This record gives sequence, structure tokens and C-alpha cells, in this order.
Amino acid sequence: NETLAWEGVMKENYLVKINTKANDNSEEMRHRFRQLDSKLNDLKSLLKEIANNIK
Amino acid sequence: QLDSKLNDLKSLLKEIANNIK
Amino acid sequence: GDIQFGKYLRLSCDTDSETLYELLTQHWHLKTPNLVISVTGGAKNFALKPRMRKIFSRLIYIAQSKGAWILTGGTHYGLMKYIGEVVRDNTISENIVAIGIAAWGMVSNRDTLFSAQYIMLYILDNNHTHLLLVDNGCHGHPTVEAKLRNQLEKYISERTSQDSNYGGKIPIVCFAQGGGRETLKAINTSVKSKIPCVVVEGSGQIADVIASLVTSSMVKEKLVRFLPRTVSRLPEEEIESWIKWLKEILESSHLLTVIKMEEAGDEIVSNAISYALYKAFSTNEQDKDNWNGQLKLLLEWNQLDLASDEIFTNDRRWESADLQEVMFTALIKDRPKFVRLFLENGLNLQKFLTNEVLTELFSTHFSTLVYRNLQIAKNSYNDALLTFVWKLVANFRRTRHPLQALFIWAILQNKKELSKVIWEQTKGCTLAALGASKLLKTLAKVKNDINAAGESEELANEYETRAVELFTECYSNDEDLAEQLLVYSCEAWGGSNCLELAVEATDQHFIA
Amino acid sequence: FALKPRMRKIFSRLIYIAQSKGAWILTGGTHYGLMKYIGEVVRDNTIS
Amino acid sequence: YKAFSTNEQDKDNWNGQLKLLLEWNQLDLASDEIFTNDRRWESADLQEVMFTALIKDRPKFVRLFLENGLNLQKFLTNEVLTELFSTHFSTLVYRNLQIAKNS
Amino acid sequence: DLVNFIQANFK
Repeated sequence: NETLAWEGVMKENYLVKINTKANDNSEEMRHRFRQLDSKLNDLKSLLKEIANNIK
Repeated sequence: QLDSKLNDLKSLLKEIANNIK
Repeated sequence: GDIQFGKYLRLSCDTDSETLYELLTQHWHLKTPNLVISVTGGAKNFALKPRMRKIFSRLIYIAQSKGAWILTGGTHYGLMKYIGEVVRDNTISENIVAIGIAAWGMVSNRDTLFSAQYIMLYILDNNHTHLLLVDNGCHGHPTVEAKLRNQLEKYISERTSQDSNYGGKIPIVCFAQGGGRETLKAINTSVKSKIPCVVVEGSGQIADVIASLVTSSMVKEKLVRFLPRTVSRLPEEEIESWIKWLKEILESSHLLTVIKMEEAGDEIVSNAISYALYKAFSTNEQDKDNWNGQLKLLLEWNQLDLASDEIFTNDRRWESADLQEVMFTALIKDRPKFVRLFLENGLNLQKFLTNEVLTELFSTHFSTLVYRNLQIAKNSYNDALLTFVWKLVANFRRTRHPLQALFIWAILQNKKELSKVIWEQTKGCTLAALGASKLLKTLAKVKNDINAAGESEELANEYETRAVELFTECYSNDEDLAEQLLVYSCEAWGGSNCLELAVEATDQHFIA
Repeated sequence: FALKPRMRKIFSRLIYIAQSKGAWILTGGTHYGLMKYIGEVVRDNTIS
Repeated sequence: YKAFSTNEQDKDNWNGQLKLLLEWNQLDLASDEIFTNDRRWESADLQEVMFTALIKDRPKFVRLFLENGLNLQKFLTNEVLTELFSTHFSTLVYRNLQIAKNS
Repeated sequence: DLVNFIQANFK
């Protein structure tokens, strides 16, 4: 009972550790690059919208 | 850093458009 | 004339759609769960591309998996011929259905109705299983079949499907790839009704135009730029008419869908079709309020992220027992990710795993072949836990620990991801891994099939490694607790603790 | 309520920080959704 | 290519332009320009160009011709094969094969 | 057998 619960807690930590082992690839930089490029593209349309509104 | 600088410079166009109007 | 190298018939435009459908269904074909229709320019000249070949091959694979009907021109001209080839290829490796619709006047050779056959303008396709011909008249007049084709689709769409999902209706998705004069007319007449179409934003000139659009001067400029030859040849008077069609096509965008050019994933076609059908069902507005049917529809396809974001939303009533049926189907439907989503979104697994549901699952869905294999294996070896597991399965077929029963059921059918998902919930985590490794190693040396032995050995090794790592970390955390766990024996999991199972399965690495 | 991976990680780390500092935690405590999960986490930390 | 196309004296034709682009190894431009989309590709038009490509050692053009609609079985006639094996066969290779067969 | 009824059905 108590021992099984303690085992489950350590299992949770183990699962977190293995998921972090996968996550440590450091490839998130490319995805962040894509996100930043998309954000810049979206912000670009702001100038066109402002120009259209002014006219 | 370059991406952040470009994003910051982007707001300059919006500021200029707002000022002109 | 019926020729074997399916029935080929010549039909008048006055033929009733209801009678034709009744014949097709009652006599030869089975119930249709989906209709994929491809519209391309009737011109024989065409250019293939690598991406188009891959896309159409994947479309054929999806249609075969679902069992949808395919309707095309079937004039043995260019693209259509390739489609037929693909069908034949899949026939070499229960059967695909491909109906071709053409006109009698186009056919170069005519043979009167035993069986009359001929081996060989616009020669008909050779790989299409079923073909029909329009015999209204005007042998020299082309483009007569179109009308009838439309009448065939709509009657099917409006008729009740009497099948699960889509609110008792049928998909009837319309497809577009390539540019042609009649493509615009076909798309417009399809969109006139509640028939969503998806247009590939690739080689298709008109498809590229439509994708780019999503003013009259702008539309005219785009059309002129994309198709200089056709626009230059066509008179100015007709152009105005074309514009009208475009407007309608662009006026309603919820039905219209387009495939992104940048996307290169394998499942792009399925994603597009699922999204289009979801848009149509949601915007129907007749049953938009409900969420059970929409959730089931999105579950039929493997669109987990979209289903989550849409159905579950935030601060939305999730209900306590609403997920019961959907997750039951997911367990039957082999959708591990949906099962995980249901478990982590609020579902209570302990309450669901009732005696009745477990009995139903073990009584019918259990594979008969697996049952016979387990019986013969138990007869051959009959180890300490083989009798226990066999007795449990027999009892359910006719301190309960249902979770272990579900885990054993998942393992016995060789499901990796689902087994791991179930493992992440068990109480006796380590002992279950050792037991599964022993169970797999028992069958690893069957020698009847070479491939399954390799897969089973790999699964057993993975489970063994997981157990070793878990126990290593557990011991590195606390020493006395780890020893206590070792000596501890579960609640009649198998009547044995981890050490006994490890030694029995000659697990040298774990003991070392 | 709907749980998310990032929310679970964030709240677990919040509980860890509170335990390290020894802060008090005040919540609705109605055993409804998120609050229940919070309690579970507390019990987990009480075990280890 | 720009000069020849804009000459306008023989811009309508596509055989000569295709041959000119074949002389140089501009496969992608030749495809995109000559073949286009919804353009009459003809059944026997590619015969001469692909024959030259086989002589000219242009594997990519041969693949393009094969995958764009060309029927290889029909083309490989007895006469074309005889012509290819009679003259274009290397004499040095012929002697090497003869001596190898003798050995 | 079926062919006769089919032909009569469409006419």
C-alpha cells in the first residue's frame, strides 16, 4: 500500500526524466525561429493596414 | 538578437503611420 | 456490353437516379461509407509531377482503407489512366471501387450487346472496374454527361446514410487537381449544394488561381496572368460569365479548402479531408450545438489536436460520463493518444473498468486466433502464471484488480503504445514489467513465424530495460525501501515477487 | 476543468517552491477539478 | 533562350526550342517552359528528342521523357535498336567484348 | 437471368 504509492511517485519522476532525456535534443531553436518568422510576417501586415486606413 | 532587433524596428513603421495621421 | 479482360452500360439522360442507385447497391456493390470524386480537365494532354503522384497514391490508399467509392471521367486520357494503373497495382498487393462516367458519342468503337467484347476517339479506360456511357444522342456533340453526373452525387448526399458518424449522412467530398475549362463549372455546380471541395494548390492553374484569391479587376488580372493561352484564345464575351462563377466560388469559403504548398507530411491529404468535413458538419447548424457526434467524427480520423482544441475548449462542460462511449470506441478503435487524452482530461479509469465492460471486452473483442495460440501455449509449457492468466481470461469469457486484466489483454495482442499507456497507471509497476517480459520471452521462441519472434523479443527487451532503470533509480533514492519492495509480494499478481520472476526468466542483467 | 502538461509542471514546481520556503497555501478546497489535483500533489510530497 | 524565344520568327514552335535547351543541361527550365501545363505534348513528338538524349548521354532528360508520357515499349522498335547497335556501338568496346568472349 | 430484368428495367 504505502510502498506501492512511493513506487508510483518514483515512477512519476522516472517518466519526467525520460521525457526530458528526449526533450534535451535542443532542436527547439528551429521551432522558435519559425515562430519568430511567423510573428514578423504577421507584424508586417500592420504597415499595409495602416497605409490603407490612412488613405 | 537580430530577430528581436528587426521586430523592434518593425514598430517604427506603425509609430510613423500613427503620427502622420 | 459487358467485357471481362465489370458491367458496362449505356444510359439515357432520362434515367432515374433512384433506380440506378437501387441497382448499383442491391445488385453488385455494398453500402458506400464515403464518396471521393476527382474532377480534372478532359483534355488528354497532362503532365505528371512527383508530388502529384505521391498525393494520389496516398489518396487511393486512404480510400481503400475506408472503402470509399471513386468517380472519374474514365476516358483513358492522361491522369485518369494513371489512376486506373494505381488501382490495379493495389489490386495486386476487400476490393477497390472505381466508376468511370463518359459519353457514347466520344467512344470511337461501338459494339452491340452472351457477352460482346472488343480489345484495343477517346478510347475508354482499361483498368476501371465499372463504366457507364451516355446515349442521349449527338454523336459529334461532347460534354453531355456532366449534368447526369451531378444528379448522381446530390441524390446520394441528401439520402440518409444509416451509418455511424456524420449525423447519419455521407461525406461526398469533391476533389480538385489540375486546370480545365469544365473544372470551374463542375466546382460551381458541386458547391451549389452542401458538397465541400478541396483544391490542391499545386500544378493546377485554375486551382492556383482559386488558392491565390483566398475585386473583378483583380480576378481578371489573376486569371489572365495564370492562363495566358486560354484567356487569349477565349473571347471576351465568355470571360464575364467565368467571373460570375469565380465570385460564387470565392463568396462561400467555409466549404472551400486548400492544401498548403509548404506542407510535406504524409497525412496532409487526410488532414485536409478531415478538416473540410469538420467544417461542413459544424457549419450545418442543424446539429452544431451537440458535441458527442462531432467528437466521434473527429475520432474516426486521427486528428487528436484539433479534436481537443475544438471539442474540449476551456471552461466547457466536460461531463462525468460523457467520455465513456468515446473512450470505449477508442479502445476498440486502437487510438492510444485519444485514450491518453481522455484519461488525463478528467476521466476516472477505476470507475469505468466495471465488471460488465470488462466482460464484454474479453468475451467478444478477444481475438479467436490469440485465444487458440494461448490455449496451445498453456498446454505446451503451463508455467506458474500461465494457468493464472488463462483461468482469469476463461472466468471473464464466461481484490479484482481489473487494471492488471486490462494490461494483460493489451499485451497479449501485441500493442506497444497502448500497453505502455496502461502500464503508466498500474500500481505494481515493476512487477508488471518483469511479468510481461517473461510472458513475451515464453513465445519469443515459437519459430513458426520469423518476424513476430523478432518483434516480441524487442518488446520484451524494452520492458526489461524499463524495469531495470526504474529499480536502479528507486534504489538510488532509498535503499531500505528498495529492499522492502523487493521482498514485498503483490496482491496475488502471480503469487511471486520481482526476484522470483527475474530468476525464472534468466534475467542475468537485473540480478547483476 | 481541463489539465495541460505545462500547467501540471508549473503547479508541481510551485508546490516544490512553497515547501522549500514553507509558505501557506489558500484555495477554495471544494474537491472540484484543479483544487483536487492540488491536494493530490500535496499528498504526493507528503509521501516522499 | 531569351533571344531565341523573343525572336518571334519561330517562337510558336516547341521542337527547336526543346532541342536548344537540350543541348545544354538545363533540365528544369526546359521542363517548366516547353512542357508547361495543359499543353499539347503529342504522342510521337518526344521520339527525336529522347533519341538524341540517349545519344547525347542526358540521363535526366531521358527520365523526364519517360515519366512525362513517353511509351518506351512502343519506341524500342526493331529499326531503332538496329541503328543504335550498328553504328553508335563503340568499336573499342566491340573488340574488348570479342577478346573477352574468346578468352 | 438478371440481364433480362435489368434491360427491361432501364429500357
